[PDB]
Amino acid sequence: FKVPDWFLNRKKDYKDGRFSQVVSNAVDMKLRDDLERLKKIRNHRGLRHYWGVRVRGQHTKTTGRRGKTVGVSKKR
Amino acid sequence: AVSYCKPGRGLIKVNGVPIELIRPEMLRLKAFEPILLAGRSRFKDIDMRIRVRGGGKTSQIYAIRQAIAKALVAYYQKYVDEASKKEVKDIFARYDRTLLVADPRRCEPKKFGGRGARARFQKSYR
Amino acid sequence: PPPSSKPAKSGGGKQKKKKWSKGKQKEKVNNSVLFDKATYDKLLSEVPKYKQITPSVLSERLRINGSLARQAIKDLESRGAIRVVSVHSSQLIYTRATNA
Amino acid sequence: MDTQVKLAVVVKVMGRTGSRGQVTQVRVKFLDDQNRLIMRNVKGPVREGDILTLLESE
Amino acid sequence: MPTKVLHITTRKSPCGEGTNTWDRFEMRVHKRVIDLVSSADVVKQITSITIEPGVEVEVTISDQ
Amino acid sequence: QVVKLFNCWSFEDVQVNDISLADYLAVSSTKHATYLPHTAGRYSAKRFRKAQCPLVERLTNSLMMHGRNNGKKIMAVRIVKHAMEIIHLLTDANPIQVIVDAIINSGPREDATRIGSAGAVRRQAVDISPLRRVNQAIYLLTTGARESAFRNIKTIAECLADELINAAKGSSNSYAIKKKDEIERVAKANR
Amino acid sequence: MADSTARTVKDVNPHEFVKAYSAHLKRSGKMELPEWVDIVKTARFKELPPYDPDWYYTRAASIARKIYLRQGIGVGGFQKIYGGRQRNGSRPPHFCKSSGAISRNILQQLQKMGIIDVDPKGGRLITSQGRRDLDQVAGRVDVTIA
RNA sequence: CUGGUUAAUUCCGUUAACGAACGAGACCUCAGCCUGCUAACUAGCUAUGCGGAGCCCUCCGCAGCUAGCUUCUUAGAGGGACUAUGGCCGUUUAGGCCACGGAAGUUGAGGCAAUAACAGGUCUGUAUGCCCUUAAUGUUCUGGGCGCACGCGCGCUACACUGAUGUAUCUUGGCCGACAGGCCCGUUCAUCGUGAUGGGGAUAGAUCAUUGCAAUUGUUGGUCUUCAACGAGGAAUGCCUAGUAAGCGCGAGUCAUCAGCUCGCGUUGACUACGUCCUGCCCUUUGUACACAC
RNA sequence: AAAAGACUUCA
Repeated sequence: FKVPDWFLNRKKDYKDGRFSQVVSNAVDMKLRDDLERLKKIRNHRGLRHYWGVRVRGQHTKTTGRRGKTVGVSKKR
Repeated sequence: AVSYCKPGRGLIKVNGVPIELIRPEMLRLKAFEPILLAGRSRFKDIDMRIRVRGGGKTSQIYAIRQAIAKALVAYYQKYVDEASKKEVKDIFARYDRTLLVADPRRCEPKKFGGRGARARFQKSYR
Repeated sequence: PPPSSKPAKSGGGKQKKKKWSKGKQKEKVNNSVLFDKATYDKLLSEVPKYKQITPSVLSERLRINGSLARQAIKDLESRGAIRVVSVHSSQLIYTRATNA
Repeated sequence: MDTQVKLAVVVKVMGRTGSRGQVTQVRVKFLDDQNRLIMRNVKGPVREGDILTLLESE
Repeated sequence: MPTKVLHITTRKSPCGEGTNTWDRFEMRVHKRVIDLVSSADVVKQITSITIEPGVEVEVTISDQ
Repeated sequence: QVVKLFNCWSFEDVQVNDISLADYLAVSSTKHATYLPHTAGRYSAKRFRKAQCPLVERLTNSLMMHGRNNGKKIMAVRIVKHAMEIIHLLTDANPIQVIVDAIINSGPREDATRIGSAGAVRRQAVDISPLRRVNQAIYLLTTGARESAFRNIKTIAECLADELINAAKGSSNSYAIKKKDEIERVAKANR
Repeated sequence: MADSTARTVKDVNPHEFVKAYSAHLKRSGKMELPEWVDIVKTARFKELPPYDPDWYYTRAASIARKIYLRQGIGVGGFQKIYGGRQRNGSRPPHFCKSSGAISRNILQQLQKMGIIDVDPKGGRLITSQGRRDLDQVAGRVDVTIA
């Protein structure tokens, strides 16, 4: 086994580097680089993090208490 | 020669017995009985009449049952051997009679009527 | 007999966590302390005279020794001939010292 | 103490709840070892001539 | 010789809506009957065809 | 002779000491007993002795269910069967006899139904007609074994053996005996 | 000595059969894996480190009891039999099998040896030779059971 | 009206009634409809061969519409089971229980359920009276939308030994592959140590294929990695009388795609059944100031 | 021999 990014060095920020394995603190650390990422890039993903809403799609219908706070009394 | 077949039925799955009398070996799908149903209590339900009777070597039972689960297989297998004996011997009528025979049952799964979550336990609301 | 509190917008109540937790075993199985004599003689050997035969699990529980941990102990004794096991599927079975 | 005999016949519906059909006590005598009358408590109606163990009682 | 059975059983809560119980099995059999001759003469074919009794019976002369 | 019942244990040696309870504890069927599993509809006629029984059928049958989720009678038959051999190796006595000791000890003499009448709710204590005794008892023995298995590294076949031996010995460690004499204590008092 | 054997190739609870057989299978010349296995072959746990007693053999053995009775039986007939591939609850799976790669590899080695042939549509059928090791072994086993 | 009986103005016995309809039952349905058979073979059994196997003795496979019959398959008839036979006190018809036997008077599940009313609901499962109107609330497309501080609902999955995992117990042949494809022809037992983990799979990122022009708020499967909440659930509620609850999977429709939907099937298989002792309901009774109606 | 109250207007 191995793993190396490659392609022509062209692409700026973010890529994949070739499945970081690796794993663990480098992956949690890059997972932040990846959160941070989308946000400056201005993609629909990043834009969601700034908002705090869950990014890869739930039912929504209920459930998502975690996603941006506890049950918050009634509403308005 | 010797081969007497009286065909019971009671649950899905079909047992044809042609029985030539000798040493007490038991076949199913033409393969040895304890080993095909290895690890079962319901297998020894069958075994009940080829011990208890005081006849051991008098029945080599050749059995084929085809199509449904492990559980079902015993109840049918048994009936046939008893019924055949009763026809010849009127003194071993009390072999057929006192050792249990005859249930279709008729309670193998029932209709599914609409609304049911299973079929008959209607929804939790409405 | 009661459960616990009750939830909060969130939320749930729970109440309960346990005794603990030592007899981590397999680590203490290698090093000499539980492996050399004591576990075998005390737990295994001492228990047997009171009852000639006992299930492995029961032994497991009273002795407060891991099922794996005295599986190994049992096996060593078995080789010695001090004990004789029988069998069963669930890894359960019966443990005997001597027949007599 | 208070004995414990084989069977018992219901002497009469000692009164009770009712209106139509009787949860609540009954007076029974013990069928053998006669002449101890006590009121044992049961669920459900009865009828006199019903025979019941009131098992241990005590 | 009349062999095996074809069911389409379709049950609709017909509508209201809302209708969601006391729904419906109207259940439909269509039945298949396959009759050979041992020898298919010229003579068989012709007598059988001319006077052919189907009212609702749909019967197909067939074929290698 | 060649006794069956898992092919290791007899059942016509098994004594039921309580005469009233004995006459509802079938250890013998039309030709003699067995334990091999089935079902057989005889319903629920009243007053009299009114059904045929098997304890062994009820007990495995309590196990598959109570408690809880997921298991099957084939698993349940297996656990009863494992529990029975564990019982015999810890008592050196027929495990069918030990379940009879457990059921008689765990089967309360009187019980305590809750009746609203007039402006209030009384419990005046009631009968427990002997199939209900047998059952409360088995259930409590099974629920105990289930409860013990949930919270200990002890197989439940062992836990059933553990609960059953404690009940079949009058030991207030058992859930089943402890609930039995709880029920008799309230039923005796609430007069 | 025959009597237990013969039969028993057929009727015996696998588990001693497969075990019993795998040791006899070891002797053979073959077992070339050409590194295909390593990528992630089976269920979870299941990459082939364990396999030298536990997958390879018991799998080779596996086909072999199946083929006698079942035949004719093909690569799909193999792939499936252990497997799940259940429609999920969507909170699970379950595991995932493959198993076109798997089935293929076990069938090739056997053919070189002379054990299996292929019909042009009914899949491959037992030779005289394939019966001859399977049954002469089913011989040791029935004794150990009884 | 009554007397009795029953799921049943069901039937009987009375009666100012004598009828009569319509529901129910009967009926066609399916579950065991079986059973010995009449009917044919899919297929099963059985025969005979032949490739072999253990060492025609035993066993597997296929061979010929080759031989016949049969539980399978299949349609019919009958078998029905009906108080015809025998029981028990009892105005009287009865109810209650018990036996032969495949199974008894409501054999079972409800599919076959009355009319009328409900300004119920559907104008979009399917027309449409009328009005916004009238070369527009047509067109024929391109794009976007079914977000969730939060509450109700159905439902699905877990909390752990009724366990976990591993091994073992429109499709295909077979060569190449890790899922995902693309073609040439055509319960056993290693493990589990009762551990918020080897539980749990939530979530988020990387990324490959396929359905489709497209997979990003809106495909699925997934290499792999994050490893969430949850320690069996309150105030409370549903449904259930034994092949039923419950639990396991699959098929069918839905359908370019689809979690799981609705629906059925088979398999595993429990407990409780005595009663009306909050709710719906029946007829009779009495009161009634009410009359789309407590 | 009954724990317990309400329930907009016209049709």
